Amino acid sequence: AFTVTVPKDLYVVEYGSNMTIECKFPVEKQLDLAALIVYWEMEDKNIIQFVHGEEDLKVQHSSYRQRARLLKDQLSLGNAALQITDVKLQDAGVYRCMISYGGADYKRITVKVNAP
Repeated sequence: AFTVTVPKDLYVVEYGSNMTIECKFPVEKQLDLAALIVYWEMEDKNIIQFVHGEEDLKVQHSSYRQRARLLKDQLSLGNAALQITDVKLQDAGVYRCMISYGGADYKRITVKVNAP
């Protein structure tokens, strides 16, 4: 069965530093962009909506604009890493990594932001 794995389910970050949360899914021999769907969220805010090789920055939440990017250099390695810059207190919460690639699964990651 298709399975999504996360090496860490809890991230502790400093105020104002950068953070890259990892989320892995199996890729065998090559990546078919037409069959991959990646979705990142927190609470109910849209962060990443990567549907068949394209992203839509209009549906993205305003709180993560110009601060969030999906590292495409590791999608071929089976790593859909979400990087958020200049972490603020509002970035603390439970993040969900939902991936659809020849199957479906999702995982949770808890992020705690230290006070400045």
